[PDB]
Amino acid sequence: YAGLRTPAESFGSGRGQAHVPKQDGRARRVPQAVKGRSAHPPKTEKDRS
Amino acid sequence: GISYSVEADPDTTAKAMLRERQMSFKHSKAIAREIKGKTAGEAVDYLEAVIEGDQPVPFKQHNSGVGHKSKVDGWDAGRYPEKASKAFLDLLENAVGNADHQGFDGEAMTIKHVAAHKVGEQQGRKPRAMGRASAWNSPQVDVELILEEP
Amino acid sequence: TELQARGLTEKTPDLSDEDARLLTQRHRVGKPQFNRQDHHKKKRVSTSWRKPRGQLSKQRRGIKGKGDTVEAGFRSPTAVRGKHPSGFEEVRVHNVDDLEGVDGDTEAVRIASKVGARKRERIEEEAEDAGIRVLNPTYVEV
Amino acid sequence: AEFDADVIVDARDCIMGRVASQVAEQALDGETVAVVNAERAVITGREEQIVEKYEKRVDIGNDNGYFYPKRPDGIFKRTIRGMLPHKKQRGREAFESVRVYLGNPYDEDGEVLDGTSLDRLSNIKFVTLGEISETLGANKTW
RNA sequence: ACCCUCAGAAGGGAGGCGAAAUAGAGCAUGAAAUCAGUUGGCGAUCGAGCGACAGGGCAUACAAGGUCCCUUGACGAAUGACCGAGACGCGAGUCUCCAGUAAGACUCACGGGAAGCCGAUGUUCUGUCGUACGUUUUGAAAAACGAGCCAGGGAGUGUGUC
RNA sequence: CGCUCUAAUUGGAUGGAAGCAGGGGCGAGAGCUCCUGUGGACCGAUUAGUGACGAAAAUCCUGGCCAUAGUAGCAGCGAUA
Ligand SMILES: [Cl-]
Ligand SMILES: [Cl-]
Ligand SMILES: [Cl-]
Ligand SMILES: [Cl-]
Ligand SMILES: [Cl-]
Ligand SMILES: [Cl-]
Ligand SMILES: [Cl-]
Ligand SMILES: [Mg+2]
Ligand SMILES: [Mg+2]
Ligand SMILES: [Mg+2]
Ligand SMILES: [Mg+2]
Ligand SMILES: [Mg+2]
Ligand SMILES: [Mg+2]
Ligand SMILES: [Mg+2]
Ligand SMILES: [Mg+2]
Ligand SMILES: [Mg+2]
Ligand SMILES: [Mg+2]
Ligand SMILES: [Mg+2]
Ligand SMILES: [Mg+2]
Ligand code: NA
Ligand code: NA
Ligand code: NA
Ligand code: NA
Ligand code: NA
Ligand code: NA
Ligand code: NA
Ligand code: NA
Ligand code: NA
Ligand code: NA
Ligand code: NA
Ligand code: NA
Ligand SMILES: [Sr+2]
Ligand SMILES: [Sr+2]
Ligand SMILES: [Sr+2]
Ligand SMILES: [Sr+2]
Ligand SMILES: [Sr+2]
Ligand SMILES: [Sr+2]
Ligand SMILES: [Sr+2]
Ligand SMILES: [Sr+2]
Ligand SMILES: [Sr+2]
Repeated sequence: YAGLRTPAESFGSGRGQAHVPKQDGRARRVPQAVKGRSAHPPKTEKDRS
Repeated sequence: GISYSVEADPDTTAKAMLRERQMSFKHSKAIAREIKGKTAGEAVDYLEAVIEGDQPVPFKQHNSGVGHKSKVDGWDAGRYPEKASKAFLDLLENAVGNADHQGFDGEAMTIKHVAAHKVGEQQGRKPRAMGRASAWNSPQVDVELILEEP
Repeated sequence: TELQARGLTEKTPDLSDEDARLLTQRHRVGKPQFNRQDHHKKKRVSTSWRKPRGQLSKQRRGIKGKGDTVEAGFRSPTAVRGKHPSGFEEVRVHNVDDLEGVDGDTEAVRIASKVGARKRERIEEEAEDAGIRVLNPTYVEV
Repeated sequence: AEFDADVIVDARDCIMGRVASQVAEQALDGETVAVVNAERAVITGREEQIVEKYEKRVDIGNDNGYFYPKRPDGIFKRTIRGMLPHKKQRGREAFESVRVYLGNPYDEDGEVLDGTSLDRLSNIKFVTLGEISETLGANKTW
C-alpha cells in the first residue's frame, strides 16, 4: 500500500496543468510523482527458490 | 556568506565586509562598479554626493525604464541609490578604520577590489486578488572591499 | 633543484614495419567527435553518444553537416587498435607482482591511480630494472 | 579624392553590363578599378522599356527602404554590386576597391576592355546612362 | 580570550583554538542551473537551429599526449602532361610520336628547422553542408502537439496455467 | 557498455579510498583509464549470480534557479490632510 494512502485526485483539463493526481496541491500516488507508489517493486509473492 | 575572492598581501592592504544587507543587490553592483579604483576618501565624497543628489550612479546593467541623467559620462541612465550608498559608506568607514589601526593612511588607499554578491532573499508573502499570495522578498547582500597602498 | 621523472621515460617499443604503418595511419586519419546530436543546444543533454532515434532526425537520416553516425566502418586497424600513442600496448598494474610477465619491449605499464606513494616507489624501481616504461611516472626533485 | 587604381576603364560607348562583369572579376582578383566616363556608358534595347524598368526601381520602396540610385554615377556602381557578394567580407573588399566616376578625374585615358565596345555605326537602339538619369530626374551635373 | 571599529551581545578587522574554521552552527563532501568579480577569444557596417568536417588568427606553467614543418632522395595506384617534330581542320580545335614518360596520394631516409612548437583545449575568422529535438502524420522548420533552465525522481513486474 | 547487492578467486587505500573540478590517453561506440586540485574514508577486478539497473521529452513529479524587473502595485471609493 506504499504511496497509495491518499485520496489524491486529478484536476483534468482547464487549469493549464498535467492530469496528475494531487492532494493539498501536491502530486501523489502515481509512479512519476515523488512520494508516489513504486511501479514494479520487489514482491513478496515471488518464488525465489 | 562570501569569502574574499581576491588575494591580498596583508603588508600592503586592508579588508572589510558587509553581511546579509537588506538593500538592493542591483544598486550594489552599480555602486561597486563606479567606486572601484578610487581613493577611499574619493569614494566617500562620491557616495555623499550621490545621497545628496548631486552626483548620479550610472545604471549600465539594471536600467529598464531608468531616465537619462546629463551628469552621467559615457552613458545615459543613472540614479541616486542613497540606501545602498549609506551601506557602502559604513563599509568604507570600517575599512579605513581598520587601515588606520594598522598604521596605514586609510583615506589615501586605493579601492583595489570591491564586489557585491547576492547571498539570499528574506522571504515574504503578499496577498493578491483571487485567493492567492505571491512572493514579496528582500535581497540579502554581502560585499567585500580591499583597500591597497598605492 | 629540478624535477625528473622516474624510470625509462623516453623508451620506445619496437614495432614491425606494418604495425608502425598502421599506427601512423590511425594517427593521420583519426575520427569524428561522435557526440550526441544537439548536445550543444541543451545543457541537460550530455555529450555521451546515443543513436539518433527520431523518425525525422536530420542526423539519423544522414543529412550532410549533421554529424557522422557510429558505424563499424569507423573502426581503427586491428593490428594497432588500443595502443598508446607511443606504440606501446598498455598493462594496468596495481602492485609489483603485476610487473611479472610484462615485456618492456612491447608493453608499457600504467600504475592504477589508487596505488599509494609507498607502493608506487617499489613498483617504479622494479619496473625500471626490468626494462619496462611506466606511463604515469613520479616526478622527483633531483 | 585620389584613388590609386591599378586599372582605369573607359566606359564611353561600352555595354554597361559587360563592363560591370569584367570589373567585378578583376576586383575579386585583387585589382583596384576605376570606371571612368560613367555618363557615356551604354545599354542596348528600346529606350522606352529600359526607362520603364529603371523608373519602376525608383518607385519601389517602403519603410524598410529600397534606395535605388538615379545618377549614372551610382547606377553603374549598383550594377557592379549586383555581381559581387557584397555582404561577405571578400565581396565587400572587392566592391569597396572599385569606384565609378562622372567624366575622367585622371590624367590618363581609360582603357577600353575587350568585348565591351558598342559600334554606333551599327546600332540605333541603345540609350546612354546620362540619358536614363535625366529622365529619372537627376540633376545633370556632368 | 584580549584589542580596534560601530548606535551595537549586530556585523567587520586583527587575533586565539584545531590536522583542518574553505570544520565556526541545516557547521562531512559541496555537482548543475545561476550570480558577483576577473582571464582568454570575439565586439558598436552588420544576419538568425547556435553546429559537423577542412583550413587560418589569437590564447596555453608542470603532469597525465610528442609530434610537426622545409630542401633533396627512395617508393610510386588510378590518372596523366607541357615543349618539340610531323600530319589534319573553314574554325574553335584535333591526331601521331615523344610516353603511360615527367608528374602522381601515402609511407620512409638523409640534411636543416620548430617547443605555443605538433597534438589537444578555449574563442574567433574562412570554405562546404545545414529551417532543433521528440511526437502526431501520406506530408513537420511548421502558423499541428510537448518543453523557461538545472539536478534528482520517473514506465515489460508477480502468481497460476498453456 | 554501465548501475546495485550476494558468492568464490584475487587486489588497492591515511605514503590518501569514493565523490567532485579542470585537464591528458584509449575505444566506431555504450564507456574505460591517467594527471593535477579538492576531499578525508572507504574502493575494486575476474567469474557465477541478484535486480526497485540507464531519460531530453509524458501541458510528467519535487526541489533549486535565471530573464521577466528595480518593472506592475504602494492614486481612483463623497473620508483629497
Ligand atoms: Cl536582485
Ligand atoms: Cl566490431
Ligand atoms: Cl524607399
Ligand atoms: Cl553577399
Ligand atoms: Cl539598332
Ligand atoms: Cl601508408
Ligand atoms: Cl519489453
Ligand atoms: Mg514512495
Ligand atoms: Mg521609466
Ligand atoms: Mg478570499
Ligand atoms: Mg549539453
Ligand atoms: Mg558543509
Ligand atoms: Mg525519447
Ligand atoms: Mg492529415
Ligand atoms: Mg577470479
Ligand atoms: Mg536515473
Ligand atoms: Mg517544478
Ligand atoms: Mg515590462
Ligand atoms: Mg481637503
Ligand atoms: Na495519508
Ligand atoms: Na506546466
Ligand atoms: Na515467495
Ligand atoms: Na555627461
Ligand atoms: Na551622458
Ligand atoms: Na541590355
Ligand atoms: Na526606390
Ligand atoms: Na583554432
Ligand atoms: Na504527438
Ligand atoms: Na518535429
Ligand atoms: Na507552417
Ligand atoms: Na516562472
Ligand atoms: Sr473542458
Ligand atoms: Sr539591461
Ligand atoms: Sr589518486
Ligand atoms: Sr573572369
Ligand atoms: Sr581570523
Ligand atoms: Sr610509374
Ligand atoms: Sr527505474
Ligand atoms: Sr526573480
Ligand atoms: Sr493619498
